[PDB]
Amino acid sequence: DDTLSIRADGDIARYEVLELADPPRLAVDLFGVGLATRAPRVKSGALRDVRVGAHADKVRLVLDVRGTM
Repeated sequence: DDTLSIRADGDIARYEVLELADPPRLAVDLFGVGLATRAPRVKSGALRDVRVGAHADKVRLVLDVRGTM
């Protein structure tokens, strides 16, 4: 209730975090990562929900929110 913690364990990482609105979202981009089946352990950290993808970079994690953070 005080705060939800999202933990990503790996060798890296360079990251960037930013916000989006309509709907309110928090987005993290991780570099030096290729998307993998372990991405599902990500379900632990939603966020109304969490979606993850990649575009020949660079993985993007998107957290829809239930309240301003």
